[PDB]
Amino acid sequence: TQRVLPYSNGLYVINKGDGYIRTNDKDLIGTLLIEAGSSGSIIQPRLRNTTRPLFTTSNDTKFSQQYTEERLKDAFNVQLFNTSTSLFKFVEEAPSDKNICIKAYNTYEKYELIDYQNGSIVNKAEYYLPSLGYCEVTNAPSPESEVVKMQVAEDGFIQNGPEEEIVVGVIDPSENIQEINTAISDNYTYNIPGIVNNNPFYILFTVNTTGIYKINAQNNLPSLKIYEAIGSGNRNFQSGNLCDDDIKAINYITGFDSPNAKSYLVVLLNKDKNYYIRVPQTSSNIENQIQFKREEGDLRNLMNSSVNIIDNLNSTGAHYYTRQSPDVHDYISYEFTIPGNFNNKDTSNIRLYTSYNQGIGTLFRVTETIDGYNLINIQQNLHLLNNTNSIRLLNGAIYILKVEVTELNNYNIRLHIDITN
Amino acid sequence: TQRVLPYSNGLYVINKGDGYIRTNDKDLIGTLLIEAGSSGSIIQPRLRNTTRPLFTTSNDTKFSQQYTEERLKDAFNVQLFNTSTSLFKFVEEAPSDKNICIKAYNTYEKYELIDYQNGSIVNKAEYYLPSLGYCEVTNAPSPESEVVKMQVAEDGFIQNGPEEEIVVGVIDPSENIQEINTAISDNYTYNIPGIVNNNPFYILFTVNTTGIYKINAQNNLPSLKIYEAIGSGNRNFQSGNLCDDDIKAINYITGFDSPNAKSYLVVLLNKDKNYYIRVPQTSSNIENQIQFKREEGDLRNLMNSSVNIIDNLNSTGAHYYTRQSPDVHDYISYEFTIPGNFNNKDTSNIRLYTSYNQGIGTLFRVTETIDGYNLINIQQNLHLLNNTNSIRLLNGAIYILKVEVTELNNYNIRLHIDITN
Amino acid sequence: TQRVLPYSNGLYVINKGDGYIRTNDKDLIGTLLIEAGSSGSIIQPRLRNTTRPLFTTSNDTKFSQQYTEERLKDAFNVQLFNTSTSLFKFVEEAPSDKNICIKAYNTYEKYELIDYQNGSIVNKAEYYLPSLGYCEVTNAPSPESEVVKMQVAEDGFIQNGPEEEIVVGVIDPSENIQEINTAISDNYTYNIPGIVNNNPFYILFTVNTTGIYKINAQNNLPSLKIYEAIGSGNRNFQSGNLCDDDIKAINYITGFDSPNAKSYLVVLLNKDKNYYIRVPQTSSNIENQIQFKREEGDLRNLMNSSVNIIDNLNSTGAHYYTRQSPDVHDYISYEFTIPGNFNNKDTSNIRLYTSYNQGIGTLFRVTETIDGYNLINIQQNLHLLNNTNSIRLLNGAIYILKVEVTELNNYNIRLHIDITN
Amino acid sequence: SDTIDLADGNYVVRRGDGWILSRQNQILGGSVISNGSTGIVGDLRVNDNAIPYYYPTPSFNEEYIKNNIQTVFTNFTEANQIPIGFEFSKTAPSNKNLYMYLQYTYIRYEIIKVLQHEIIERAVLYVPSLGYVKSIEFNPGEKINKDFYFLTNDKCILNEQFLYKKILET
Amino acid sequence: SDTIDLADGNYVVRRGDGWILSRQNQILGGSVISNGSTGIVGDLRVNDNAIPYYYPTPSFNEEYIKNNIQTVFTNFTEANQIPIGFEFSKTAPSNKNLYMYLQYTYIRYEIIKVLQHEIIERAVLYVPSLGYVKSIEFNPGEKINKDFYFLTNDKCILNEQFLYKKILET
Amino acid sequence: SDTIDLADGNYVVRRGDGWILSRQNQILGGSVISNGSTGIVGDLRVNDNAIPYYYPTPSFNEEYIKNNIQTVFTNFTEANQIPIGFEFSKTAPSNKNLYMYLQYTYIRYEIIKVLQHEIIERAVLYVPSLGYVKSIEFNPGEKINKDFYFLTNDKCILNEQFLYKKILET
Ligand SMILES: [Cl-]
Ligand SMILES: [Cl-]
Ligand SMILES: [Cl-]
Repeated sequence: TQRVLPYSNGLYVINKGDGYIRTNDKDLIGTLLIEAGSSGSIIQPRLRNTTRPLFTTSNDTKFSQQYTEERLKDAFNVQLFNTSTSLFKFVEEAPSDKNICIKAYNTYEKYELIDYQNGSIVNKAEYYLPSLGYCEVTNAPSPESEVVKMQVAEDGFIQNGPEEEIVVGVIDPSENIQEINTAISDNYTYNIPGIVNNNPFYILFTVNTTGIYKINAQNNLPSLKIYEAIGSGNRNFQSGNLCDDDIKAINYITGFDSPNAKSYLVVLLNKDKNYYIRVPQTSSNIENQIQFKREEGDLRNLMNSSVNIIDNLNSTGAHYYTRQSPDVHDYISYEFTIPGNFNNKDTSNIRLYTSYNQGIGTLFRVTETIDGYNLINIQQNLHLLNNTNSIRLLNGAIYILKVEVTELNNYNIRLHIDITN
Repeated sequence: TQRVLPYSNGLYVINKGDGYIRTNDKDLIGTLLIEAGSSGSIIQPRLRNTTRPLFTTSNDTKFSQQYTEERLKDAFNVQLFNTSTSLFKFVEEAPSDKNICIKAYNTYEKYELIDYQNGSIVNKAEYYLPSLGYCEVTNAPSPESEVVKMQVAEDGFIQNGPEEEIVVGVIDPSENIQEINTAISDNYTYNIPGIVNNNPFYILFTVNTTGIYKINAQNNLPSLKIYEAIGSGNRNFQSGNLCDDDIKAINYITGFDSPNAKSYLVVLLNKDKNYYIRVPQTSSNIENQIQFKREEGDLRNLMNSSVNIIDNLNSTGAHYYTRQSPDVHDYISYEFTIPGNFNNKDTSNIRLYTSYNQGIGTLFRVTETIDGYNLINIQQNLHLLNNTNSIRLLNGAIYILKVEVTELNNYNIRLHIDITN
Repeated sequence: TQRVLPYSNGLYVINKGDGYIRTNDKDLIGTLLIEAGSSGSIIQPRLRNTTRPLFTTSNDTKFSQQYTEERLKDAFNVQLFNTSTSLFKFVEEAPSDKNICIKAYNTYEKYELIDYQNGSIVNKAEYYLPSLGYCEVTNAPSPESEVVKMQVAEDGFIQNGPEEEIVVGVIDPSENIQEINTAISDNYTYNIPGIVNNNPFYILFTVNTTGIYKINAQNNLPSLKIYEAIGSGNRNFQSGNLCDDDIKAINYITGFDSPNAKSYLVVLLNKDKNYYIRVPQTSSNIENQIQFKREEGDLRNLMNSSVNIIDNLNSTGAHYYTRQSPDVHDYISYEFTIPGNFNNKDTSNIRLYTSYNQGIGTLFRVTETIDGYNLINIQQNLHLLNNTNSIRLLNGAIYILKVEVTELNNYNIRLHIDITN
Repeated sequence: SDTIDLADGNYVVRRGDGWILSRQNQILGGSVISNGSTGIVGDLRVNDNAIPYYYPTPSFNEEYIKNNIQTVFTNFTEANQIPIGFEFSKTAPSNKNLYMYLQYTYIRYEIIKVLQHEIIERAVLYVPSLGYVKSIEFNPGEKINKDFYFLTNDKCILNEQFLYKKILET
Repeated sequence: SDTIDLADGNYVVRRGDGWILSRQNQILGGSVISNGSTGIVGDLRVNDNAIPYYYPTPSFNEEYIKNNIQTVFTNFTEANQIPIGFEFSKTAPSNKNLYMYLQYTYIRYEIIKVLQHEIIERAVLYVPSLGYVKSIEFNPGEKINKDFYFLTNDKCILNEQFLYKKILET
Repeated sequence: SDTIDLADGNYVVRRGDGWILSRQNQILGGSVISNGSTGIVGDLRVNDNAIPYYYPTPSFNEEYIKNNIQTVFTNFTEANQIPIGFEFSKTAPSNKNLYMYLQYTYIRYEIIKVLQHEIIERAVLYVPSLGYVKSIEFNPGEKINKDFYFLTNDKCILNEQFLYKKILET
């Protein structure tokens, strides 16, 4: 009954909430018995600034305490781990009727750092950052009830703060960040530099005018991924240039981890924002370029998604294509050519379906003119999961299927293209 | 019109209450004139920890300041004399009608240390421990009344806190504390060790089972005293053993200071408590033993008291016996033999009375069987003070008179045993 | 439309009020947005004692910062300029209805130091002493109105505290203070010592009995001025002696700055007060004495004023005499002799008037007896401003005109004495 | 008695917060407030008022007590280096006098040895926690109960607890 | 857009107090209070929480930003050496739980270059000011809006301002 | 006058708490609070604001004054080494402005010489005590009485006292 985590490969820092305390009163500050009419206070006055974070990791040699702290700083800008100047204090006035007890606890805000790779967690660490306390008030204990003995709880934490799950991607620090210093207009070609050979790397860029862009490597290999720098563009600014604010907190937009899959990105980019492209490890010594192109015509209909180029569709029968599934409400697209000679008459029956995830598809006929690519919407509201409906398409013609995921049942999405005639 | 202090010889620390201030504004912190509607506060924030105790003594060379402090620590566990981390602060909101004044004073908690010996104080010291203040509020002074001149008061103190007299006996530190490491069951014989020759010393012991015990030295000489260690047995514990918590605060139970008086102790001892026997200075070089015996029979009726053995009753006429009087509701007992041959017929008229203190007596006939001592109650509710009633008792027979003091008019109690025939 | 400042030549420190802040938020501490029901506080806890006074001067080489500070200490006893142990804190509880903002500012108390000489300011400095803050509360800002751009204000201050102008004269520190150590009774002659030759200097003295005194130099030259030491005589005291408390804060009473004008002072002096006479720079090497005389007769009618001796009135026609004008409700007097031989019959018409200031005059006939000077009131309620009324007075006779200023229109007062016959 | 439904062996036991100690009750002093005023007393737990009270036994010495308590329950050596404050406020009613006094509270821990459903040995540790004020309105010359001022035996002002973990051998 | 009715040249601009920064909102921690109690959180602006955030440009480096801001507006280098405190109080209603968390606020300053009624370059300085608390009452298991916890873009919790002075050449 | 029904000789006299000194009234500064807010000002008596003001005479020099005052009355040299705080709170009414200012108060002591029912010599000592705030609600441009701001002669804000002890010869 595990949630499918449709996260792109990478590092994530997750704020799992505030108000955590350990079991068996390890974080109890103490209890005040306050008599009726009176008041009492428990105070953390920071006469000393020292705090005590707690840390556990699955991998001391990558996710050390230092590294994790650097990640929490990348994600949320946390800078004080060992210290605090933030005071907290709890005050309780007992009612006129009855006596009152207040128990105060130290608390932690829990951060989880994960390395997520191909559908599972491969490195994990938990950093509990000292927080600003928990105060429970209760009626005065009566005599004596009686004392009933109790075994200690297992070691662990109990959350007393509100539910919270804030997921923030972070730049992998082992990878270089290259910059495109000029803001991108209608067209740009980025040559891949030998200073970052073979290793995956990031490209930081920004755009002159808000618009939809197509982005790809030569011959659409390798596949690329694109992220937005969270909170970028709110600050310094220079017309037609990139302003780098060293933001390492990233929101995944679209793109595949499998580098041998041909694809291109179609994405809406804001001029008041910075973006990172990640180019993966390529096992080839040939020169490559990243191409950027502003789209003014029908290709805009494909935002935001990666478009997989399907190449091996040259016989009749069954064909399937497996990719990481987008999350709910996100898109994946497929561009394919119906086998056979294009003679504008010869036709084939085509069945399009998924195996496990539900998705809404729209099918486009593609024709390239001298004015660019044209997309004719020929089929709307296709429900893909175990679809039995079929449609006759032209031999040798080119189609794009755009899929919106609506039910995420499997980490992968498997598109079937079954062709008969 | 002096109170009789029926204290056993020894040292006592007395808490005489809190809220003491010196005369002539020596401890005035200051006054705030607070206008109507407004509030004011006077604060002792312990930015410095220094405090100023006051001390006077009758005897610098025994009751020095150091010694007295050691006594206050023995009695009440006071450990900070020169310093304090305890904050105090007074707040006053003036009513909407009128202006208001608050005057704040430093205060002291007054401790008296006494050495009490044979019915009077022979050494005395007063230790005034810095306390947590006194705040008086008054209406605003009017113009101008007029100023009337006043001579200064004599030097001294005024108490502004509530009435208090808590008396706590303390172990004399010039005397050795020997220990009986095994808990006492039905019988035990403690040999008096040469490491503590001639000097008075204490014996710390505890008991296995709650019960009434008879305790005495060889031939009931010397007389002994017994104390309870206040708050003992609440903590560490080992089955069948003594656990010494170094408690020097002692509650006198019973026993005489006059060491040439033959006596034995009959006392209820709790298993969850520690006790101290004091054996006095003995002017004899002979070996002695303290004997402990659990009482299961009639001797239990004598708890808690010392039983004086009366030896010199061998003629008719008047006889008197002077001892320190127990306090109100406490007991003293006397075991005596009617002069003459026991022939079970020859009898004598006996008059029993006290001179100054009122006491209720009960008279027991004593017979020793092979099953122990038997006590037959032959006379109840004897009112001893100037008693004129007389009773016929058997010549040569043995009797125990148990006396409960009900009116304490004299430091001593004088029992008369007048015998005619 | 300038106020006439009728100040005597000298130095003055003026407290111009509290609650000053600079323009353009230079002294903004910050703003708290407090949600409804909740409270917020801004606190200056003096964890560091440092403060930042602001200072401007017209003359760095006389009115340096050090000198000015010494003056503020002379005037108001300010002693801490760079530091403060005085805490301030602002608290606001937002109502149940709406959110609330509090803005807190640092403030200054503004002091102006002036050197005032012959009717204008010749040196000026402004010392802004760090104060205890300003807190404005406002309703929560709504979205978004809209932001309207604004140019910055000129540099300067805005006062947020209440109106205040407290003017305090101070002793000029470049001048010696000589003392008359014996308290003055009916008569005293002070010889002017060579240790203070030629330079102006002060004489500090006090009086045995409250009374009206005439004070003058030999032949009424030079003219003198007298001041009261503010707050003198409230403290230490020795019968018949001066007690000097080093008070440099002075209240001008009367006397002229023009040293070649013949005059004498008639002044009410209190025995519980100290006074300073200033004797000016004299350009003569001859020996001089200050004379003090208790007045018991009619000369008392001239308090408090300087009496100008008019000497050059020996022909008929127009005559005028210019002096610094007293302030409103203060007095100036003139003693003059009608030209001609006194033969008790020959008479002259006399017109007395001022040019610009309104004043009420009373005219006295003066006769010297062997019992002293006698003053006969011969004219009351003279309105001097452009007076056209005239009176016949005796040739060779002596008169004193006492003038109370009631309308101050000019820094100078010009008395005209027009004589016809 | 000292009978307990547990197997044989040694145990750490947390007996709860809120314990106050005999004899010690007034040694910090108290305040007298009058006629509508408010008195506030507090303290600051650091260093040399946070030193704990050990009561060891032949089986259970001090280090054994410290190490077993700090493993299972709160590490008081680390915690008590960091100052924590606490305060109490009392308000005197009009035309009356109020006396209020302060004492420390402690967590009580125990190491017990159990043999045949019986506690045959017990070591105790008191770790300073926070504090507790008692107050009384009084008249001049009014006699006050000794019990208000002076505690004969340790007690818990809250409900006692018995939270246990069995200790396993080296 | 970035269009402004000003002449050509460079300007210092004070954009007002009350700015909070993206991502950073919960890094100081928060308090949970319950059932009638009052929670108070605060901080102390000195030294190393008063270090400002610079965002320079090719024309406007850090020293240019500091020197022009401190001339016209508040000298934050002098001011922030002297500790200033601030606190907020929240009271939990009966039988409810309240979570409150703290973040710093900043004055936002800008140096802008204007050419032909257009801002073509902008440098930014955030100077720490005071702080700001947000609170919410919550039930066990209740889902909370992400927005309550996490800020995507810098914003002003007060009204924004635009107070400008033209900078004149060396 | 200076007439007193006492025998001949020298006397220490305590003249009471609550004295304020001329000219000095506003030198600590004041606060302006507005529209429902509360202003709190205070100070801390230690070291160099607790240095007393001596006014000796030919008979009674400073050491004579100090030694006779400290013998009979409070030893201010010992007392004033230990910091004592005091605070005052004022609340501004709605839509009004309030100004509040602080000054120190002093105990006034005197050494007097009496001859034939007459004080012929008097030395004075002012020892810093606590403080005192005055407040006023004001409108913009409203003229304020000079007396509110500035004190011409020392006075006592409480009732004056005259508590005396005769000094006996060395
Ligand atoms: Cl699927
Ligand atoms: Cl008797
Ligand atoms: Cl005129």
